Amino acid sequence: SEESQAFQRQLTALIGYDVTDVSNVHDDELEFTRRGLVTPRMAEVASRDPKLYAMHPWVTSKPLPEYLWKKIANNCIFIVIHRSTTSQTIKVSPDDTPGAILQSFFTKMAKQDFVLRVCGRDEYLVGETPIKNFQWVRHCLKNGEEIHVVLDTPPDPALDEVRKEEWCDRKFRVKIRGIDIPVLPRNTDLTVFVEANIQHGQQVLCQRRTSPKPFTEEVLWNVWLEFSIKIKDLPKGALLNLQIYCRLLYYVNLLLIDHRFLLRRGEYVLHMWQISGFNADKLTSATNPDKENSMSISILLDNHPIARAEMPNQLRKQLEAIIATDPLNPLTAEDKELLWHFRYESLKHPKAYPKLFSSVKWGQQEIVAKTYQLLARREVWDQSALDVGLTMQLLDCNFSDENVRAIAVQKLESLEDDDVLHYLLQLVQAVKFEPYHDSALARFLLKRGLRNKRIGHFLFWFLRSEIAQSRHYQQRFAVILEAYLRGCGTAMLHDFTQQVQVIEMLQKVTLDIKSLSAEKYDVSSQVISQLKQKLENLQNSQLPESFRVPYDPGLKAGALAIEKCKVMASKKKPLWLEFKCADPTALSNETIGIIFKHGDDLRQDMLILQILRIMESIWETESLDLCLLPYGCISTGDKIGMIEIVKDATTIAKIQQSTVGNTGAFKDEVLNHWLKEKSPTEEKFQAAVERFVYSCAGYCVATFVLGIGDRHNDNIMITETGNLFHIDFGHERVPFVLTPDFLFVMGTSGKKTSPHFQKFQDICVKAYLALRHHTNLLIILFSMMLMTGMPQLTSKEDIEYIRDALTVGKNEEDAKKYFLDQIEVCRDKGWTVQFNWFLHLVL
Ligand SMILES: CC(=O)Nc1nc2ccc(-c3cccnc3)cc2s1
Repeated sequence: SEESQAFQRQLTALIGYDVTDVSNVHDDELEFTRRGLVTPRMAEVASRDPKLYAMHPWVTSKPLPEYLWKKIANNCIFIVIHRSTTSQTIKVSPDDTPGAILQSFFTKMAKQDFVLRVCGRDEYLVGETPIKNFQWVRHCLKNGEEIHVVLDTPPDPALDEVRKEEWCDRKFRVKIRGIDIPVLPRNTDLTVFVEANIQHGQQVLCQRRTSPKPFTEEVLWNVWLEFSIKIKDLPKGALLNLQIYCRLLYYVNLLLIDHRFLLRRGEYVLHMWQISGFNADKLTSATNPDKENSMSISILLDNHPIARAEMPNQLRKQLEAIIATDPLNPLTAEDKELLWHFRYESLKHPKAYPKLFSSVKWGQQEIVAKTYQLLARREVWDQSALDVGLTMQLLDCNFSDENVRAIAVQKLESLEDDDVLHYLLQLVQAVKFEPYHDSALARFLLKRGLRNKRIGHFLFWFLRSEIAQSRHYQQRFAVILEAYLRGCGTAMLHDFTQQVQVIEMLQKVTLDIKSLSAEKYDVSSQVISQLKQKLENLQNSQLPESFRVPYDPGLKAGALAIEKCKVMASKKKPLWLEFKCADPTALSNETIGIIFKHGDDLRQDMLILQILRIMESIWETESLDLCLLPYGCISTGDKIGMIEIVKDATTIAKIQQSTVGNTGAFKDEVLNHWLKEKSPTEEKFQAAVERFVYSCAGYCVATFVLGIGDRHNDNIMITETGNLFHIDFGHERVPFVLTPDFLFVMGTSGKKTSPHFQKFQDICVKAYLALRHHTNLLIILFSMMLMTGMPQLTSKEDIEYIRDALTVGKNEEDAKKYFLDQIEVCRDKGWTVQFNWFLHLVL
């Protein structure tokens, strides 16, 4: 039984999709995968320290930066400790441990075991880490902030308790019987044929078509298409890709070799995906669950089992020329056969791996074997330092082989929870490229999620995000998610439960409000009024008393501050919500401010924000800080999600509107005035000016490399302390935004120089040449971003932007100049591109 199912109904409302359902399946791959993950799960559930799991200490092993050592002028750090409005300050060494620090306290007070939680967060300072390595601590230092801690007792591991569990040499050929659609598109008489590709990691190996026929709602061919590929030549994870043209309207896929290593036999009636108008949605083994409206195709398979010399000088240089080449530079036939003939020489350079493994004729049995023999002698790979860029490329859509991919996942095992979180989003998106539902990478995510509540928490939302918004992959992900929830342990099952209730109630309210204000620039009296009452109505006897904040799980949100909630003034009508801090030990009475928005796809934003963090940590490796401000954002459902409200901030546009705010007259001098009146001292002003030169610069480089640099004033923001930040990534040109008003804060005006500009240029160019040290990583991330998170993208030119941006294949000198010019374009255009948004109101 009875409470195996109530549970299962619980798991289904948390997941947001029913995995036990089998209405959309033509084999048993998902259920097998549900069976398959019990053990990896139970393994990690069995092997985890109950205590440390309950306290999820957030820790890093990275060096403390130069800029944060400069924040410690005494080899000594302050830490206020409280019990019940009684508290003392302790002078502590950066290398002191929480345990050790508890020795130095027990003396001071009194003349059994407790723990150091952070005042106002479900965060802890525990475990054998020197405090200098707890993330909360580094964050306090960076922002000029006092470390406040309360002395309470551990959380009880019982609360995590997991519920106990209860469970031939023939050429290949394929019979096209035909297609069926209840209702035809456009309606005139065009032309229709079927295309049947045998694919492997986007390599097309062989291809046959049918004779075309007129597009009638039922078309019949009854033809064998004989490929030349031999059955024995077919490689695991090969896809029979079936497509319809009249041109490309529909596609569906079928794994020729199933999760048991059996050739696929029998009749099939696949409901096909319809195009819109390259992209990860094109790869899915899933069929369209919409049986009533979708085009469908009918087929038959009936075809069983299966599971040196010294290299000369001037070719070495061609080989090396190739290996050095970036991830997006294409390989020639010539290239590919070079790599292959010298596969053993290539095997020594881990950088060569992606290129080498795409010089493999995967449609030849013998070659694969030699390739598997090649993988056997994996000494140099196993031993190399972990390179994420390189690891990630082997997980992209170019690699379908399970053992190539698995060595990449081998290298990720050595990542610490700190780095998993950096790449988690991108690793979840890369499940989309796995031929099978059960994969080394899917198990890795599972395993790293269960090991650590912070990874588990984000794993839940990231996966739920995709389940709710993609039919192409909701089945797969729903299976991985189910597997997570069965090991995460009852505390969390209750946490997630609270969270789902909240963000479903609030989405109702978000959408009901959009209804009332048609568009009409003004947000009405009646409008805000109805907001309040709905919120009053929800708080009254339904909403959870409290809940974790999805984009920062340390924070527990209390009641809604109904007075402060409102509707924002966009064409979309996002909610502005503020909640009380549910933690009574909180250092403040400062509300938690969340924004709910429907209208842009928030997955794009998540992805962009996450590259931003990556770019921040890349800057940590050269002791740089550009004070980026990647606010929280969790994509929750269909074109909808939540956003972190940054406190004490306004729009550039609005600082322009204050003094002028005309129809578009922009003034050079206002930004600097705004800061002064929002700086009490004149010291804190120059700090704002400082913060701004870094934040401006950071956002100039980042935004440019990503090609999201021509933005409007309104979608750029500044905090009252100089911290600048772009928002709204969902949504004559300019490379980036360095307007005359930014420039005026840098003591400069329409072609001259000055100290703070000399600084700005110094940082940009450094920031720039740095990111280029990580070219391959960024290229891989961006290219993955597009394929898994955008519309349809040109599998050359949309993607090929960034490599021209990072000015690939260039000496440092050139590239610095290249950037400097870009600044000079924004100096030439001044306000002109800014100006131009409006003017087109009628264009
Ligand atoms: C005080 C205040 O209004 N702060 C704000 N912070 C943010 C951060 C992000 C976004 C945002 C909104 C939509 C899409 N993307 C980001 C809006 C605000 S308002």
